[PDB]
Amino acid sequence: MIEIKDKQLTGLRFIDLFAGLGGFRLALESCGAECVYSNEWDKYAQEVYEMNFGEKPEGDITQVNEKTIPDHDILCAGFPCQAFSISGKQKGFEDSRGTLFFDIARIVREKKPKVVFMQNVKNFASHDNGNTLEVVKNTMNELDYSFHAKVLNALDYGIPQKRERIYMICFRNDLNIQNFQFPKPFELNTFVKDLLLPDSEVEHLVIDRKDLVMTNQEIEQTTPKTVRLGIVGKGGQGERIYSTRGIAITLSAYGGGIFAKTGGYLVNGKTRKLHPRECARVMGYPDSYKVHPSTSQAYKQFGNSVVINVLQYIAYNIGSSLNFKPY
DNA sequence: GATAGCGCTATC
DNA sequence: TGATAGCGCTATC
Ligand SMILES: Nc1ncnc2c1ncn2[C@@H]1O[C@H](CSCC[C@H](N)C(=O)O)[C@@H](O)[C@H]1O
Repeated sequence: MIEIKDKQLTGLRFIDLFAGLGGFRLALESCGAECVYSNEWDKYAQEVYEMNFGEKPEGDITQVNEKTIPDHDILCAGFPCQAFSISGKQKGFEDSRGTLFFDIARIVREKKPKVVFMQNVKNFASHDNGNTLEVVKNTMNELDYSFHAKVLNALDYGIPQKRERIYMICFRNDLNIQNFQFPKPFELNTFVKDLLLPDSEVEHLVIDRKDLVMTNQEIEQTTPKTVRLGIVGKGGQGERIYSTRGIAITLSAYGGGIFAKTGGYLVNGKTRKLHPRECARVMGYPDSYKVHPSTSQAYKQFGNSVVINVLQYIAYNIGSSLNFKPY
């Protein structure tokens, strides 16, 4: 994550829904905001959240009374994506894990925060011909908020990961917020290699399969993209090896394959999957963040989390706009 | 719970 | 296309 001298969000309170690892909390708190409520129903996510914020989030949101939620100025929510990801069945709102957005909508109608900050995967924008993103837009417009939606790629904001995500920013209409903008991309000066751990600490992640077929020459120079060097098995998800010299592929929560959830990488002549800590780095988490003791649970948590750095630039810009009020 | 083979969709 | 990539799916122990 990035350092922030000017706390655009000082004095503002926020709710952390679908909290997971608390990526949103890290982002807003770095901007001066104050978390007043958090919600995450996964037992393991809860322990990590606690292991890092002292509190345990509240359970199943679909059964929490909105009227119970503390007053807040900014609602944060990176809701479920299984029902919309390019990697899933795309059942959308027909999938039980796909209606969570309306739970948010219910919270907003009740608490009417000054801003609504949401996040989800890229395929969300075009899912079902774009009708899902429209329901969200209208639903928010109908709640009387503006709808700023855009897809950003992490690799464009200082993080070496080809993770493309859609960010939806909504300001309550009564506030004439009209200068909001998404962060301008900037050249990438960091790559996978720069965030790796010493060999001695990842020796155990090294894999060596007879079906390892190297199909491409390691690259000399650093590029701001993913470069496939080889493959294992049929080359399906988690069986593709990339160059640490380029940027990392999109971490996942339920992914399988020998290099499950992180993908394979070529380091000093060896093929291995990323270490939980490296995933953290790949996601923008500060090394001072304590990861869950279960490596599998830890990869899953980072897998469906968010890139702190990106969140920061958006949060800082959210503050900027909210703060511009000339006479 | 942890592990890992997969198989289809979206993109240009 | 044809090649690449995806906060995924789910069977098995
Ligand atoms: N009914 C429900 N109540 C609370 N959390 C729920 C939920 N259904 C799904 N979730 C949670 O939705 C989260 C989506 S992933 C969001 C990750 C988060 N922004 C981060 O930075 O870590 C998951 O952690 C999942 O456990």
